[PDB]
Amino acid sequence: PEDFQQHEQIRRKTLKEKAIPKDQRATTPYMTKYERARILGTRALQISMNAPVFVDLEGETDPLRIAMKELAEKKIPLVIRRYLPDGSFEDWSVEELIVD
Amino acid sequence: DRLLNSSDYTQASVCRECGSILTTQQSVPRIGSISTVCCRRCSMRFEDAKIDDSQIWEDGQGNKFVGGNETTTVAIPFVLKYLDSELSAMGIRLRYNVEPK
Amino acid sequence: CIVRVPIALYVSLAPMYLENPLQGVMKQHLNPLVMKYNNKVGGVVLGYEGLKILDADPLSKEDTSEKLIKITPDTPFGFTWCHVNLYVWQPQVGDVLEGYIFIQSASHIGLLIHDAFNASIKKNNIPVDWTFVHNDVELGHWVDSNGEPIDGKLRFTVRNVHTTGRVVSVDGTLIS
Amino acid sequence: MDISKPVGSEITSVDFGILTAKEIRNLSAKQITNPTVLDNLGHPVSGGLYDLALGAFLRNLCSTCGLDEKFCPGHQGHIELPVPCYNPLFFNQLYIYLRASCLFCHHFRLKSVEVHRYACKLRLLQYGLIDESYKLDEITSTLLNELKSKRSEYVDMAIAKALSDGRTTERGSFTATVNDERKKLVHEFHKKLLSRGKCDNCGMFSPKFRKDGFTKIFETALNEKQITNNRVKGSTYILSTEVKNILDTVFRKEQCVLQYVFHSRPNLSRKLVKADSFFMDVLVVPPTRFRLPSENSQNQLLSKVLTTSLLIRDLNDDLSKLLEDRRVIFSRLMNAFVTIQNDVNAFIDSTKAVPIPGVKQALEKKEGLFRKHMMGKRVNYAARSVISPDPNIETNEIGVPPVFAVKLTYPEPVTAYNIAELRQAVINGPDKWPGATQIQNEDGSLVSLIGMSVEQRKALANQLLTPSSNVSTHTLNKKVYRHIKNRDVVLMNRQPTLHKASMMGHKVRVLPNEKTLRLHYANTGAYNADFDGDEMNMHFPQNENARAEALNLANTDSQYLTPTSGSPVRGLIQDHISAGVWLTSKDSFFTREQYQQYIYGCIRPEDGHTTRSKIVTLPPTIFKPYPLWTGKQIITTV
Amino acid sequence: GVHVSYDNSIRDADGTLVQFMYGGDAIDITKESHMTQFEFCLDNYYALLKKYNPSALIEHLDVESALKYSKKTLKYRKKHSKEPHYKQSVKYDPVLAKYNPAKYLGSVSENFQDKLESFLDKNSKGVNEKKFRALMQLKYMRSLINPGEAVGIIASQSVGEPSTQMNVTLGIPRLRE
Amino acid sequence: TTCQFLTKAVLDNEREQLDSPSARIVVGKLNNVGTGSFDVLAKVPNA
Amino acid sequence: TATTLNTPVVIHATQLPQHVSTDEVLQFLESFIDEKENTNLSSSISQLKRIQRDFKGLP
Amino acid sequence: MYKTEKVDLALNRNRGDPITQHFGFGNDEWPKEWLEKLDEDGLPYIGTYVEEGDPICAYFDDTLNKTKIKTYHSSEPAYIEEVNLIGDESNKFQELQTVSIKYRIRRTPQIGDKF
Ligand SMILES: [Zn+2]
Ligand SMILES: [Zn+2]
Ligand SMILES: [Zn+2]
Repeated sequence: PEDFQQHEQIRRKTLKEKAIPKDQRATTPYMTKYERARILGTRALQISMNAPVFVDLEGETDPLRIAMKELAEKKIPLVIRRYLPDGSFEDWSVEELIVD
Repeated sequence: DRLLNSSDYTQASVCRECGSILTTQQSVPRIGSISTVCCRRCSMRFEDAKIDDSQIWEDGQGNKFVGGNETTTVAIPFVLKYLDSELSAMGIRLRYNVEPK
Repeated sequence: CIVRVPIALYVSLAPMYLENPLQGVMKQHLNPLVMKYNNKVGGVVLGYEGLKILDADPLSKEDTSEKLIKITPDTPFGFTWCHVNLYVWQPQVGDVLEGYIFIQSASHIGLLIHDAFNASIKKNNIPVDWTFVHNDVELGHWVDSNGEPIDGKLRFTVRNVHTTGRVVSVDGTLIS
Repeated sequence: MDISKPVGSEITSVDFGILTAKEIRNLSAKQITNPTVLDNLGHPVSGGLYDLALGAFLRNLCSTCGLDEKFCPGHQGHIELPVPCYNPLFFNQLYIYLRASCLFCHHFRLKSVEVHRYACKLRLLQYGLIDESYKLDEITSTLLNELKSKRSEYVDMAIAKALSDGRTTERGSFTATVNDERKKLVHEFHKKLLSRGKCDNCGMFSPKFRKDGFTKIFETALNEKQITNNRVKGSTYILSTEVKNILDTVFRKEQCVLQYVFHSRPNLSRKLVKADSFFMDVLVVPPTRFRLPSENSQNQLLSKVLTTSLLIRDLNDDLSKLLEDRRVIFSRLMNAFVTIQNDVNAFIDSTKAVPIPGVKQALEKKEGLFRKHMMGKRVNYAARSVISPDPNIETNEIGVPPVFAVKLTYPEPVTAYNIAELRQAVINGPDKWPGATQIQNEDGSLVSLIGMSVEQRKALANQLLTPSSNVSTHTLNKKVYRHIKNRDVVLMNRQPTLHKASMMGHKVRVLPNEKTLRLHYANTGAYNADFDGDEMNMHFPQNENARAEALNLANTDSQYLTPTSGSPVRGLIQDHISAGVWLTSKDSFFTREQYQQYIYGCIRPEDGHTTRSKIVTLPPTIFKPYPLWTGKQIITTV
Repeated sequence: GVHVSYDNSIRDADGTLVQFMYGGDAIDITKESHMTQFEFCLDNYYALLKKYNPSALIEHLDVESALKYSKKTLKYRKKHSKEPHYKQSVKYDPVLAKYNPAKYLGSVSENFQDKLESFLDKNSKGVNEKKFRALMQLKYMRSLINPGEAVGIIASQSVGEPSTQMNVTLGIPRLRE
Repeated sequence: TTCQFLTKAVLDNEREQLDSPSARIVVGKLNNVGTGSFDVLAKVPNA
Repeated sequence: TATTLNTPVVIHATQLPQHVSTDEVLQFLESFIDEKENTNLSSSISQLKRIQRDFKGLP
Repeated sequence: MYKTEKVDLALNRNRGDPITQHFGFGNDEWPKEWLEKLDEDGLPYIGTYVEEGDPICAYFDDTLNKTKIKTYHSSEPAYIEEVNLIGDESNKFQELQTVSIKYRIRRTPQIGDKF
């Protein structure tokens, strides 16, 4: 009530301090080979657990082949939180990142 | 997957103020009650606590006492729970603090 | 004595509610919580108002529709913090409650509070001068200090609250 | 791990500490006292090591939580020791602080103004102030009360300057290079602390101590040359209660120094450090789950502790009853002080007391616990067989036999797109490929398909995709443990896995007849795998996170160039190299039939190899007298 | 725990820093075999332009700025190097330790900047002299090592595994010392 | 020499942030190199 | 029951509670009932309408 | 391949204590499923085909009144070739407690075999 009120506003002040804004981010604009496989992996766990699919299924029954099809038309609704070694982070969505 | 998900994965229960894996345990309920998960280290005896009827639980001994309900289940390997048992015999306490408190 | 608590809750979120995330917090963690007893709230949770997901990135406005949910590394379920205003009916000791008669026995007085919640008044709480008449037909009544059968309201004071079973129970005495 | 059973809380940090005696009395389930383990009729004795309060044991419920053997987590108990004994993990450092301390004022013998200096240099090193501890040495009976002000004022000044200039949190900064200067300074502290003649506060000597090894302690004879300072001031096995009766008083006078010696991170908990932390008045027995019989060696080491613990209790009965008897009962009680010490030595450390393996030796070396059961583990959903060479497999695949394709299985949660190919798979059953061996229901249930006929098994194919009967499971779905298809992924792995390309991710392609794993020739340059009876491990990952990595990240087509030099390590080896010298000769000419048979025999458009949906060809090299295609022109149109 | 960070700056798992850039240039060993094969790539200009597609990457990257500083140091270094390396007030960082090479086009290593401009000086051959240097500077940038690479394992698997094939000491006792 | 480093840890009262891959297999975290070097965050449409 | 799919992980209290009168309760129970009507809680709507009638009129 | 194992019913006793375990069948309700393998003397038939799970001897126990068996603990199916009666030398002529059984296994040359 008063202790958790102070515990929460500290925890959200650091996580804003660790946030790097969108026009002040200076990492790579490419989706790496490590970011690409986890985007395909985490989305395919969602498609297998009845998430709404943003692409026409052409008889694709493998959830990892559907997520490779959502990545082509840039429909995967995920965001990469690229951590810096300070503990700070940068938020890149999959639609902003380019492949290969 | 190889070193944790397909060998000795377990969702063991952890106290949030002890940070100890091998303390908390299922309470022995009354008739019609539910068996909650509850802590042994940071609890207090009912003879020692001079209460609101919901923080009070009981062993299978017949020892009923009121204490730590701050607990949660954390996915660990099981071999960590044996590491705590080999270290607490030596007298080494491992405080596994969890992030949502 | 319905009171308002604002809370904060760390919940899960399944991928079927990735298009409607406020729906998924209601149907998983809130709609199984109405008309039950919750320990960290204080009493019986009636309902809720004002569910707002705390966004992950703090650089977003409160006006923003899109919010970020931190997916578990192992499982596709997402986790989030939420604020919601629960309304909770809490009984405490020394308080006076309006009752409705449901059980007239020679052991307890099983009555209902606000047409939903059970309560009881034990035998040793009933004093000496309030005697009971038997019913060989079908359930009698306790003759009071002035000689009339009880009906309608029965204003008693709370002795103890028993939430341990399925529903809440309120123990109570009949003195001042 | 089930992907539909998440976990909310995660461990963020760990920190190492010592069980005090108040905790493990409140922590404990039931203290146990007699050194017998199980009596007759097969049931264990109550009050002993196998106890029903410490856990379920051999079809008998737990006396604490009331659960059977499959669900009781085990519970710790404690045994009482009548004397506070040494902890053999800390006798190497207790004897450092047992020495270096005067036995009169109970400070250290080193001067209190310089003991104040290390307590100010080690406070700055708790924070990220590795620089300012050297500037502290530049700060240089009445003036020592002001020198200890100027040193302590600079420490408080430099902390609040750095903590406000965004540099060091109140949790302290602790990198590698401040762990260097800290360990160097504490070694500097412990070195000149021991080398002291007299206490610099009360100027007289103190009798020196002798370390017999472990299990004992001795003080030495104070010399007649320097007893005279002990009169102008105005050998013996000492007890373990006599050692604690000094180090209590030592660690109270000098709390401000050992508060920073025994803490790397700044002590936000404000716990006082104590000398009881170096002894262990109360052992902790492990739960009965972790000492089941093979009896077990930890029950044998705890037996001799409890066997001595009743002798020394009965030896103390005569001390309540009482001069010839007083002389013999106390030279035999003191013989029991060393033995109950020597037991808890041998309980923890088998080398500091042929022998029974102790608690330390279950942890130390290879064939231990960190290297044998934490960094390396036995795994499920895995396999091992001899490999045999195989062409006609598409170089990113493995050839799995039917004896492997039936056992190994994968959890497919049912959806709208699964229920055509996963209803047919659950009809086939456990002994038909592609089949299914189980169905995991919504509520975490598990229905084995082995003992079911074809009529019951087709009935569960329609119960497979149903709306959930419960609100608490309204968002889950059933998971069919299907067999491994030809679209799955596999980690092949040959020992010794000396580089990362010796553990690659292959696609699968089953074979219907032969009982061995089959590997293409372009993979033998990476695994160092000739086919002379060599066998290699096959791992089958069980979720979509690990499937997306052994196809995209640890794929075998990704690993063409080794990272040692950048050179390729994949290619053809013996007969393909000799055939291409013959095929690309100038003598090789092929007619219209021999040309088109070699091209379709290697392309096969129906297996997804060409890019044109029609095999295009070239005009022949020679047109007349009859058309011929040279072997340079095979590999052109290939 | 030693890995490439997102600063292109390889460092330990606890945050302490090993090298400020991987090898001095942060290019991948498995992506550099044709990076200085310049005459191979001039024969395959119209084939490599299809696999990088430089027209679909201008909207996100800074083409021009790192090429301004690419000439402030190249013209500076040729004017110097008459003296040895204890005199050189270098006045400038290299173009790679100042601009991020994964983001800024033309921010390359100094050997690659010299070996390109030495190749492209000697011989003179529908691709001209300046359409080709704007493709090797983009082949370099895709050859950058990815942030997150387990470098310290790879660096230590590339020394132990070549030691399998093994008047001063020599061999595996020399690596032992 | 596990218990020589164990006693140097517990005498120093040493807290560790579980950063090394050796300490993320003892306690079962995700490894901070490669695929665990970042978080994945889902964009949900409604408030 | 008693799963992270059912209960929150950790449940807190942001602020101290203060008591409300019947006008706040009835305006809530004419909005919480309205936007839920317009499933196990379908039996719990009836137990809320047993409370809704006791603060307006008579049963 | 010819594999031989010795079934011995006397390696849990010493010093003249009576033979609690006799070869053959007793008189309880033992399941008649395994008349396909075992003869009336408890010993298996010569030439029968035995896979993992089949009994290779039947013996009656006196402290349990239960004709237990011993099963074939090998995952490679064999054929019982010879069954010996090792009789023990004593002046008081003892009932048998030792039987050696020999198997044979078809090692048809499979793939993976080394020539
Ligand atoms: Zn606790
Ligand atoms: Zn138990
Ligand atoms: Zn002194």
